[PDB]
Amino acid sequence: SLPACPEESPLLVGPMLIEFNMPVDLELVAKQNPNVKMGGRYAPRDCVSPHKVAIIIPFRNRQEHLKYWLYYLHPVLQRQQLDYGIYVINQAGDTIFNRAKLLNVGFQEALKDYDYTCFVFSDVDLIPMNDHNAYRCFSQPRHISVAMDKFGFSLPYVQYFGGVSALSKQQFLTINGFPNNYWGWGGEDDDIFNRLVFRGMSISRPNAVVGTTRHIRHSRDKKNEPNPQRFDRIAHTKETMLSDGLNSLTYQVLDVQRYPLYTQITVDIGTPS
Ligand SMILES: CC(=O)N[C@H]1[C@H](O[C@H]2[C@H](O)[C@H](O)[C@@H](O[C@@H]3[C@H](O)[C@H](O)O[C@H](CO)[C@H]3O)O[C@@H]2CO)O[C@H](CO)[C@@H](O)[C@@H]1O
Ligand SMILES: NCCCCCCOP(=O)(O)OP(=O)(O)OC[C@H]1O[C@@H](n2ccc(=O)[nH]c2=O)[C@H](O)[C@@H]1O
Ligand SMILES: [Mn+2]
Repeated sequence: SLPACPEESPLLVGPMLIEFNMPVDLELVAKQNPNVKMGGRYAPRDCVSPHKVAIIIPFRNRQEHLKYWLYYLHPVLQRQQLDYGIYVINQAGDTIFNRAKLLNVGFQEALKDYDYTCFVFSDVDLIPMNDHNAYRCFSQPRHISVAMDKFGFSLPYVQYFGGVSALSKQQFLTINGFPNNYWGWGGEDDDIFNRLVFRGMSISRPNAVVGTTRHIRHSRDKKNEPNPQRFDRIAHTKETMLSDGLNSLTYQVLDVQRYPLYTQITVDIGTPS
């Protein structure tokens, strides 16, 4: 009986003030967001959203950043009238980090909860400054964090696709998901850009003002050192994407926690093979 939500949300306020100098209390955030259900799930009560979005955050030892992320994003996602869920994919252990593999885990596991048809992949330390920057999918892969303060409010290079992006379920499946072998920092986002291009797609982006994004300044994490093989790997994406991705993925979930503001999947994704 509920009608469809309007194509563009009438609730948006646009430019917002973002700051990271204050403490955040998630119990309070939960109180400020009474309509967000257990596990960090929300859908509008007055209309049906065509956007069924699973937001996937690759993660390890970034609780402080995550608190700010939840504090700022939950209000924004609800104003965008999305039927969404938050998933923090926590890498078990203390061996070399694997951002893209965790993102694949997020895609596969979120699908076990609900019929999501859109996936937003977001680093934990990126906060949008304008709610007109849609956290949902488009006819083409969508690059969301286009004008980050750390890059001088512009793209670092025109083919940059890192930070925050959204791929529909079909777009993601079409590229066999993300690569599983980019251990350590760098290149996996360039590999993903290549995958999309090699499958006939092009990147969709909001304008630079609407796409303004803040990065929470932080120091280098241990166990995610720049991958020396990254330059060689992105040069062979066309060939490697055929057999490295969703169709070559295995992992072992160790724990699933449903917190009020998000679902945390702690997973063992192993080490290089
Ligand atoms: C493959 C890779 O590392 N991609 C990351 C991307 O890398 C940029 C880098 O930020 C900068 O734009 C430039 O850096 C040169 C590169 O490291 C080369 O090998 O050595 C010279 C020595 O002077 C560097 O200046 O080009 C890289 C390749 O496009 O940066 C983005 C944003 O941080 C990462 O998301 C991406 O993974
Ligand atoms: N001068 C200090 C510059 C710090 C350089 C470190 C590289 O920074 P960035 O390119 O922002 O990458 P990053 O934030 O370390 O990694 C991207 C994303 O991986 C996740 N991530 C990475 C490493 C880690 O230990 N834990 C974690 O959760 C997190 O969602 C993060 O936002
Ligand atoms: Mn960062």
